[PDB]
Amino acid sequence: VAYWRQAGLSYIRYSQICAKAVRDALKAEFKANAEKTSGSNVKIVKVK
Amino acid sequence: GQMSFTFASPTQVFFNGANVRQVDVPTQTGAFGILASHVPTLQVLRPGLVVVHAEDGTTSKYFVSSGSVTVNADSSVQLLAEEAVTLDMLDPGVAKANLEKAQSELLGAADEASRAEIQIRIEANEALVKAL
Amino acid sequence: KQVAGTMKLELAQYREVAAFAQFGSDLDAATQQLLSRGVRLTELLKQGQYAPMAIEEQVAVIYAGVRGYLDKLEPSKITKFENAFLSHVISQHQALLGKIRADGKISEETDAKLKEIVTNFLAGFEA
Amino acid sequence: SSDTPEGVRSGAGAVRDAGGAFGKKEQADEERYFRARAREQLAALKKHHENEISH
Amino acid sequence: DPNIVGSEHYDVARGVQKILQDYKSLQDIIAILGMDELSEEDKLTVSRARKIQRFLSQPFQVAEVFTGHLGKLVPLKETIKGFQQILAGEYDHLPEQAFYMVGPIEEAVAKADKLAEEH
Amino acid sequence: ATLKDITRRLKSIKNIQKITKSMKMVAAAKYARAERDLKPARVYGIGSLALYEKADIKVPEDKKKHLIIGVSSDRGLCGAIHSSVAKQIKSEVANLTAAGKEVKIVGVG
Repeated sequence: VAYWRQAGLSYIRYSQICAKAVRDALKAEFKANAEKTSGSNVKIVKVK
Repeated sequence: GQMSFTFASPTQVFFNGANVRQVDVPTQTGAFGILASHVPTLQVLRPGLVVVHAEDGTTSKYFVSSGSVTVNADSSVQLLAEEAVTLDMLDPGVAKANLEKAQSELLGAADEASRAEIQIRIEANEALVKAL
Repeated sequence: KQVAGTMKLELAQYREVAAFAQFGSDLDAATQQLLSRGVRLTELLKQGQYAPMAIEEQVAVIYAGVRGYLDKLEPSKITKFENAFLSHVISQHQALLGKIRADGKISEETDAKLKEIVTNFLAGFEA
Repeated sequence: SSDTPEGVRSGAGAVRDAGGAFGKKEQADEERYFRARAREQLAALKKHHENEISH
Repeated sequence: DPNIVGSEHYDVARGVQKILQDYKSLQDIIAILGMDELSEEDKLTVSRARKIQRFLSQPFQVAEVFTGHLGKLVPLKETIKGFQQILAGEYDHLPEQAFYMVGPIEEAVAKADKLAEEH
Repeated sequence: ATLKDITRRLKSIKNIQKITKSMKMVAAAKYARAERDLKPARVYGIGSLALYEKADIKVPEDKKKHLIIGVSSDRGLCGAIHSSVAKQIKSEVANLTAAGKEVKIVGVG
């Protein structure tokens, strides 16, 4: 239990940020490998 | 002894299936050495380094974004990693200004969910600056 | 005869891969080359009505495309570059469009001089 | 019999020149796309027109 | 001829005919791959080409007993200007049913407002 | 079967012969990359299976709720990929909803 608990967040939310926080800290030579992940491909449409 | 050190990532497979001696695991509730009959524990990871110890002269250095251990009943630990990044491709100049940035935006959070999230962001950004 | 023997062959390799060009980016870098070079040479051969050309002037234009001095350009900028390359070489190089009209064959002493015209014009063009 | 000028060849856009069951499978497929973009675009018109006045 | 009709009339009517011959090479792909497989540049071609094809149609005055529409008579200076803009991209944000059976291009935006009010 | 009708039909299938022979050369490269990427991620799913060999866990008797997840693409023209998954899915919700558990499916793609 930590401060992200009792706040409304989870582990998958924790893993998306400290991936990007590492992946934005890279040099400007390996920027395309941060685009290799590119999680913004799947879309979401709801039934209602 | 008799320990298949598995370790990978979705992009490129790292040290895999090889008998390596000692592994460092960066974990909430601290770091703990894996010593050859280590007690099985399914704990997930925090940001930090893995300095893995083999008989090949000297140790290697890596960096796990958010990983998971599953050390099994026998002597077989499997480590995973979303971003098992190498350290040398990191730029210190833009990396420092992020740490003072988010602390400057702490009191602009009018809700209670994001106020933990900026506390997550400085902890991830404090994790690299001790490392580098 | 010297320049079209490299040109008729390379506009023939474009015809075999001419189907791939419609929906293609996931191909090999060699097949993506024949789609590149073959569409520059097609843009050279366009020509307006009632404008015949002298023979040694056509050996200037075709020497630019087939040798490699047009790959770094945009395909609507090919039919502009040819018209700007000709008016520079008629006026400021008229002494070298009579050294082909007399000798007939491109010697190496002219094959090394047109290299210093096209590359020294490809710099100061895109403006 | 295609590697000869005497042997006959085909044109571009001849599938819809026949009138078969691929020329119909394509004439209807285009209406099932460009009828539903016609009300993504239609809905946005009220806002776009207002926006022009704004700036 | 670029010496009788002018070099603006000529550059337009040799781009209308060039985008309509670009259409037919895509219609053989649509019959197999379907419409939602194409890339985002080739989708832009089919939409303008169907906008141009519908804009070439025009209600004659002698179709006032057949269709019930009203007749147009477009001057030449507006004909060149209207088609010049669909090729540019300045009407990429409209439905195709605006362009069917109008006169000048300013009547093809007075229909896309009536379709959005009666929605 | 006149001379015009035979020609226009024969001209059509000469088009369809080119398009499908190009479309094989496009999808021969996509498979050739998608053969390469899978063997790195083959060892990723080695680890999660190795969890269940040393610790043999099963669904013991009965649940109150349930999930069914089924993956696919959005693209057609692949033969028997999508109906080899939907007909598997209807072969289990008929097998379920008699032991009393509530099922709710999610389909990605």
